[PDB]
Amino acid sequence: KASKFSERYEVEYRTIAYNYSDIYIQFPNVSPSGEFEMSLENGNALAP
Amino acid sequence: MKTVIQDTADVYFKRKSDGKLVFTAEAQTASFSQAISEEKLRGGIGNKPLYILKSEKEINLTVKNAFFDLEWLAMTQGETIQEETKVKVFDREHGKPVSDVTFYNKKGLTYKIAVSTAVYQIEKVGRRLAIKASKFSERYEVEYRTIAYNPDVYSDIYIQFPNVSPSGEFEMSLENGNALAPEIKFEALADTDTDEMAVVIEASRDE
Amino acid sequence: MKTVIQDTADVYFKRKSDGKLVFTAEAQTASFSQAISEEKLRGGIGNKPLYILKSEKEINLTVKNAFFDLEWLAMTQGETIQEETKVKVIEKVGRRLAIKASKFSERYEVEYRTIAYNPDTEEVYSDIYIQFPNVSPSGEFEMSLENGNALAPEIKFEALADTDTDEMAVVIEASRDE
Amino acid sequence: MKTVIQDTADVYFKRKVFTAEAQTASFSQAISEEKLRGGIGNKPLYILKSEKEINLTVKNAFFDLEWLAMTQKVGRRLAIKASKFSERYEVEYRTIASDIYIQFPNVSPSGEFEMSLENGNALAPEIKFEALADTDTDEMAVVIEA
Amino acid sequence: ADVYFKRKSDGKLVFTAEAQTASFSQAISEEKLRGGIGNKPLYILKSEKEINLTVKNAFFDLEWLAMTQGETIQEETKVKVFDIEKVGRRLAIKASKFSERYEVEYRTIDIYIQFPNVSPSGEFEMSLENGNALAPEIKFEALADTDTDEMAVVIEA
Amino acid sequence: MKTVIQDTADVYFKRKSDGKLVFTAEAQTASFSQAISEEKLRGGIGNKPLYILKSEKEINLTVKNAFFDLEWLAMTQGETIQEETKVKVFDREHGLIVDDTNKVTLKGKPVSDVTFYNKKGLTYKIAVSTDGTYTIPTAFAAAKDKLTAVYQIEKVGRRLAIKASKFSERYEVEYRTIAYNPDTEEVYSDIYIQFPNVSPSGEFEMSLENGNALAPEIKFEALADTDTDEMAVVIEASRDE
Amino acid sequence: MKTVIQDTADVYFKRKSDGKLVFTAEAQTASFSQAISEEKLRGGIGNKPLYILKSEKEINLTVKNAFFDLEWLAMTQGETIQEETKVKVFDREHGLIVDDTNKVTLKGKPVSDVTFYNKKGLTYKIAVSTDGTYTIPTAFAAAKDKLTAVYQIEKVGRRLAIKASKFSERYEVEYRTIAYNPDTEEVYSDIYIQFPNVSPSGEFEMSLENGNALAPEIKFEALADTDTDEMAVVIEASRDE
Amino acid sequence: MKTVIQDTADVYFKRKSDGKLVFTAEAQTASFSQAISEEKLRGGIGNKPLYILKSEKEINLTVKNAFFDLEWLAMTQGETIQEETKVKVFDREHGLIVDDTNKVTLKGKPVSDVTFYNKKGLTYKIAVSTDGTYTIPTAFAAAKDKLTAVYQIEKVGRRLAIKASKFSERYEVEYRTIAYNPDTEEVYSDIYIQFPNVSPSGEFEMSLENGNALAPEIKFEALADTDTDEMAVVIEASRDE
Amino acid sequence: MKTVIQDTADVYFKRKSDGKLVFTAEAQTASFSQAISEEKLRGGIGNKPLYILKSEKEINLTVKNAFFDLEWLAMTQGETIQEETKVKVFDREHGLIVDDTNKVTLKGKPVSDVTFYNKKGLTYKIAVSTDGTYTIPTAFAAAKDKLTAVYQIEKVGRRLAIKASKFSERYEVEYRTIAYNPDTEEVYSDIYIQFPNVSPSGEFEMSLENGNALAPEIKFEALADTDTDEMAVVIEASRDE
Amino acid sequence: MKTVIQDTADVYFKRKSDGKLVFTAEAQTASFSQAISEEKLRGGIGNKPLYILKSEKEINLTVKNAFFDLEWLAMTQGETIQEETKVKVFDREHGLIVDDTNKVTLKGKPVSDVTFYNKKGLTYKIAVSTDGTYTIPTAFAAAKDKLTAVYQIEKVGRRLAIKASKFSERYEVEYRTIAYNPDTEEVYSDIYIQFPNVSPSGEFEMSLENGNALAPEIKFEALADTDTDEMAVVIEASRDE
Repeated sequence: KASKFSERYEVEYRTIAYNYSDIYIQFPNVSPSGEFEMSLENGNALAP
Repeated sequence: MKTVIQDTADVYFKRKSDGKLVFTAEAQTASFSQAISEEKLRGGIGNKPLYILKSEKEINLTVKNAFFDLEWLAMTQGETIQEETKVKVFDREHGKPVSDVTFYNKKGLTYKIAVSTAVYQIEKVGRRLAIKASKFSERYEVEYRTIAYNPDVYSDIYIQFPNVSPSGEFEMSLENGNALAPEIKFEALADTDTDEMAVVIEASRDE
Repeated sequence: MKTVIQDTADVYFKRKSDGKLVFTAEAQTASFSQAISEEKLRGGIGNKPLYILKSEKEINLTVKNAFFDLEWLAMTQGETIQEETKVKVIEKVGRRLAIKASKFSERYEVEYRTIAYNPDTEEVYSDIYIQFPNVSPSGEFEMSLENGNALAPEIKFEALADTDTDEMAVVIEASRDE
Repeated sequence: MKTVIQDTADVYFKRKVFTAEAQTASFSQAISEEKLRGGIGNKPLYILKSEKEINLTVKNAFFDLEWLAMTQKVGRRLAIKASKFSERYEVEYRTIASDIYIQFPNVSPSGEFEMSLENGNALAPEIKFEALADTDTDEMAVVIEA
Repeated sequence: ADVYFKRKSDGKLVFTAEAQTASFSQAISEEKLRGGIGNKPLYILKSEKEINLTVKNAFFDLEWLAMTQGETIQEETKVKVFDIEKVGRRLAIKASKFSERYEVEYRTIDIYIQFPNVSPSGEFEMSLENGNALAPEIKFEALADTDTDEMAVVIEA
Repeated sequence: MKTVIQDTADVYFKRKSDGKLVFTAEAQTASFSQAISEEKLRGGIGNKPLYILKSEKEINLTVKNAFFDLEWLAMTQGETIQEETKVKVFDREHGLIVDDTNKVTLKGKPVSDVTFYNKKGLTYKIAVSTDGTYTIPTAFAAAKDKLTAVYQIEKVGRRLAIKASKFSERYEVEYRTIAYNPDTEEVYSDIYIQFPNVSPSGEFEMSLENGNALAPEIKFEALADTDTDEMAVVIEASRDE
Repeated sequence: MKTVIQDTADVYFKRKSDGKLVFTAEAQTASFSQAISEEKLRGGIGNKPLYILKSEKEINLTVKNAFFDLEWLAMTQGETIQEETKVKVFDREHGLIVDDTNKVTLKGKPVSDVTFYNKKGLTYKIAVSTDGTYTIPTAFAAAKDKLTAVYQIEKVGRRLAIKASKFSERYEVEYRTIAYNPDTEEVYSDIYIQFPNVSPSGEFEMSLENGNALAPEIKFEALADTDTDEMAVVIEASRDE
Repeated sequence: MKTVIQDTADVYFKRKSDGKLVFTAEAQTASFSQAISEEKLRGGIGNKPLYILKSEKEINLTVKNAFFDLEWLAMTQGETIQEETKVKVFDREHGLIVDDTNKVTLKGKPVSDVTFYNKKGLTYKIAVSTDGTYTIPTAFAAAKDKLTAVYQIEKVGRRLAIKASKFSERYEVEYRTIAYNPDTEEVYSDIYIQFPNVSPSGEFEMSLENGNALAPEIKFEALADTDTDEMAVVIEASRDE
Repeated sequence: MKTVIQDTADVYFKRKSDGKLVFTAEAQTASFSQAISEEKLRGGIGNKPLYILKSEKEINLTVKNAFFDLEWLAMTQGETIQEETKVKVFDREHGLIVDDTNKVTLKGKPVSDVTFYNKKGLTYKIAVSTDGTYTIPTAFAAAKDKLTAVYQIEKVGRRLAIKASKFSERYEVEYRTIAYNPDTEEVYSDIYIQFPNVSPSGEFEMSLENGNALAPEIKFEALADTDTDEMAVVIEASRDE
Repeated sequence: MKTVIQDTADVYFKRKSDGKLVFTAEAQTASFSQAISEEKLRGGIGNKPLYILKSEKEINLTVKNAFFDLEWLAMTQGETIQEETKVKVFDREHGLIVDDTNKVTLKGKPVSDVTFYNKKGLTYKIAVSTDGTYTIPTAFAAAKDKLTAVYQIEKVGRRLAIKASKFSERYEVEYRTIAYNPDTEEVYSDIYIQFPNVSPSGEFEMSLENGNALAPEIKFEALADTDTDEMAVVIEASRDE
């Protein structure tokens, strides 16, 4: 559908110690931007 | 659950003016580029507030074929092929008067020959297409087809593009048989019935 | 018929004023592109569309050569060519040229050559020749000479329909070599 | 006619200097244009005349004080304070191929230069200075061959 | 090269480490004027003449990246962890208090580049995947000292 | 309530002498302007105004449509449309080749005269020939020379004659537009503007240029109603019906 | 120290007839201008200016909001707003199919004649029928054809009338804008501009075609105050008091 | 029938004196405007019944073409364009070097006094001598210095001037454009706009600015025909004949 | 000597009565103009005589600024600045207490707080409501809508008044700009403009748009000197001497 | 023959007083406009327009150059220019530091007065001294404070003044532009336009704006010559000839 959306989301990623205490990355309110690209290939893996 | 696609997508083009469904596709790659355009009205006072306005979405497609045929240029601007029509040609000789034969006087200068390396004309008639600056569009329909192999086949996906409007962007390089891979450009608009431009359909082999 | 065709091209240049047929040899790479313009009327209730108003059809020419030739920059800017001229280099005498603020005051013709085979038997099939109407110079030349790398001169061009036959391009699939 | 290069272009400077060996030398030209709108579409072409922009990209085999200062403990006294680009000069080229000589009358030394301080690689990226037309002969660039 | 920073507001010697790449690419924001006879070009002008600095390192420090954003380091702070609570060092992100001024000097092997009155910038970029390889990059802006009106000098020892 | 509009104005035209309701089209752009003028009387010391006034009001109406209609053009003046009638219009011929017999063949129907123009701008005139072939002196052009011709061709079609002597009748104009709420993003109301007893005024201008439409305009003069003494009415509706 | 202002001013009008302090809305622009009129006096040889009787110092007002409101036009012309007024307005119906019996049904409630148009164009006025089904002439169109209906229906809403009389109400305009200190980056002062004894003149103008900068324009005129003789006044208000 | 048009229009001019139907040109922009005036009779307690009266309808013509034509200049100043005349025109000689003897020569052939401008900038007047070379004082400029010289040279070309003599003769103008079908887009009907009597009017504005064409503008004024008493004629017809 | 200028020029102001040197500042625009008028046709066979009257030659000044200065508008309208003067202003508040109590307790200043507002389309007018920290205003229920409030605030600061007080101050204006040699890219000369015996005008136009700079604008007129009969002087010199 | 131009012509001026020639330099934009008066003849039954009558042509001039100097600034004000004259100009001094002895040293040559401004904005007036040491008041400034000074200085240069009475002289104007071939784009011809017996008019306007040149424009007025009844001639060349 064309737009017709106002739903919010939350994201949370993480990494590890390349400085005992890993960098846990919390995120506040995240609004989708509407940029989804999934290109087909001719012998490569499909990643959304 | 889990699918991976590593094969080209087959397409079928049907003309919505005479019922001509053509181009059973054996392609090599496909394109799906899309974009969205929006506008916003500014506020006042201090830190300007926000007011929403109209927004639009755009979809762009490009089909690359293994083979090359004159129809790939004909369908961009709908014009009948002038098959068995007279042509005007002149090519080197490393038809004398029908070619306006020119002389080569070596070095870098030369002069003309009275019409009674040179240039001669072939006469094979054959197919001919003359491009004119008077053409708008021809109604078509686009439906994709891609089989998803299960990393465990898992599904067969067909992408339909109803209400597609032609938009021609063409570049050519045609000299000898190495690789051409013709490129096409095609635009779509919203449907008048269901207001849809593209759909993704998953399936299964156990049905 | 259905075949793949792409290689180096042979392109002539025909001047309208005099019988000039320069560049009767091979070129490094010759190709051209086509892009049509968009247009929309819009209006009425809200911003609904009413008409399309089809628009122009542009053609751009790309030509490259494996080497540098004096005539290419002689015809990108149509300046008069002089010989046996004393100039400061010490002093040397020879072919002289210069670029002024008003030049390329000429029109030319463009033709293409092709020798292609069938995609299965790999024997010559036809010579699809591309003919062009009167073309106008578009001088955007880029050169890069550092140390024995390459020359690859580049010349742009512009063209459109002719006065009476009003054709902006000619494509012909003929010369069946059988 | 048939030409080939197996050398490196040489650049000469004469203040209105630099008789040495360079590393890279290139330049580009671009002219803007607008399309005249004719009756019923566009039949009358009339490619309009506009600016003939010429830009230079020159870099020597090494980085020195004066080559960088061209754009604008005591030790060597060089610094940048304000507009100091103007220094009347002349550019002459030398490229045997018949030897190809290129000159740019009425140079206006300018510059928007880049640099980098890395863990290696090279130095002195390039010099990008501009030129203008002459008052008398209205010449901006000349190509000389012999 | 080796870079070290000093604060004019308070006496401290920090940032003393080995960097990977450094650049102070500038911008002139030039505009080209017109002398009209066949619209010939004449007397291009420049307006800004402003310099932007770049510096990067292959390590991450809690004190690092705290100059681009305005917030002090908080330690022994109670935070929520989703798998509980954890007590220790922490950092927040804000968009105010752009008032600190630093000093920039690069140890190049000897060319000394003195950069007085450098203004901090909040622009930073990263390119990392899962599992490490952060390598932060720091961007800085330079301003004239306004005493002798020097924003960029080049000195060789 | 503070409301924002987002659309054009619908135009309805009605003529007072009959019950016709032509031009129910959606139009493209509508606008109207109002100005106030008055005069006062002077007096004695200081040239202070005497505060005796003569005030009058007038309102101008402007509309714009993206389309063209013949009756829309005829709306301005007090004249009717004339149906299919024989008329005379000019025509041109291009790409004419003269044979070795200094003659040219014509594929048209000249009624008055045929004149030939050459590449050098020379002009030649000759009467219409029954057989369609014309004699050209060799001085004007030699054999195998390109030529062009211009003549007049009779045509049949509906006719309009703009007159500077006839003007009458009275009209009434109504407006319609949608109003958008700034919070719920929905049409809260709709606004109509009425101009009873509006006199048509002749100020017509259309531009025929290369590209883009013509957008013809018509101006109007509004007079107060003889009964209610009104020229305009502004009514705000609501979605409570 | 000095300051620079980039923000607009909150606009207030208070009626002078009664204690009506209203229009507490935010606009998108505001301005006022001051000009003088010179008459001079011819002198002679060419040094004409000798003595000038300069007078009539006047100040104009301008303000344009980013919202439309039926309340923000009554100051232009002295009148009230009539609510729940039964008014007749036009309407258009589309997609009206005709059966084989050449009849068309209507879902609306017409109060006058109904005009039907065929594919190309034709006027068919018919008196209102209570059944809602109207016969269609054979010459009008054939069966299985789409038609359109236009007629008039009553409506209820807030109606306001405009005349040329009763222009006596006076107002008081007060501005409010914030001043930014040039070298500390916070607010410094609040600037208020007041125009006592301002007379609203009528220069109404609007162009309703889309949502592109509606800007309802209201123009005012300042006049002499009785007991103070001060046309305008500006106030500097620092934030430290 | 209801259509949408956009195009240019070929415009023809035919002098009333002779049969000069020349200028079958392809212009760039053409337009015409019409306006009317009212001389109504209003008053106070008497004279109120105004008895509506119509007069003063004028036709204006605007023709814009993207090309330049000398006979278009001859169009509105009625005057025969004499060819092969002798006219002296100014010219500048640039890049002159001075020898040690301080005697410079000129490539051109001056007919008036020669003026040399140096780097500093001074004005010097000298006579014309048959030797082809001229001296220069040392104080004016030192040896081996560049000089600029300016002088007039007699040249041959066509001549036309503007005198204190107005226009001449009336002309026949006519427009010709096309119409596009709404849903089956194609050239539907040619539109012919005729004028029975028009007169030239002198209003010229050419800004010969580099990078753009001068785009000449010519304004015509129409008038009533003695027999038919017509302002303009509008022709439209489809292509089924 | 030939040169080009591309930048601004500082403005120097001095008073004739006393010796202040106010406004040694900079701006973005500072222009001055000469006005010439008259000239007649005086025809006869359409010929043109001398076409002059040779009088007037007025000089007008126009100076803007990049900052807002109270002394600047005080200077163009010479008056007295009232330091530490009480004034009245309006204010608003948005949200203090839940409205399901019919109890509102406004805070900050209680002087002349009246005329509350409804939240959709009405006027929640409390009429007079002045009371000591009142917490019981009833009016209408309006349970839980927004609240809304309008205040009147007394504050102190600078005060300026505008009136016809017959300004008669005389001034001196000096300019200073930098030239540029079109050959060596250096400032060749410094140009100064002298405007002795200049008086201020009464033109004051400014606007408060959404986002911009104020750029205040006042005009000055230069009168001929009583001794030298000069009003505009151009002086420039190079920095080589 | 059929051609257009897209280039700005060059300008040449000749003083008609005795022999002088002026402004042989390139310009950026040139223009000229031709206009005539308009009347109309009326009569007959029905007030039909029976004839068109208009005369008294007048032609204006316009030229724009991308360069500025006083030599052509004296074009509108024809007078001699005096060189090397003693004038008084202002000076701005910054970076003044006061020692611990509460005294400030001066660098410069003041002529009339020295004024001090503190950092906060307050202004101090002190008498002009010879040594350059000034005892600043303690309240105005203390030890180790940044000060600034402004004082008039003397300079020698070329000055130009505007007299109260006006003065103008007849001049000659010449244009020079080249035409382009219709199809092969060669320079077909050159175009020159001569305006004998013309005089300038005073409407100068220089905008001292930032970021770009002011591009001075000079306004001239054409006049009919009394010798052979002509005042505007345009000449085209022939590159073949």
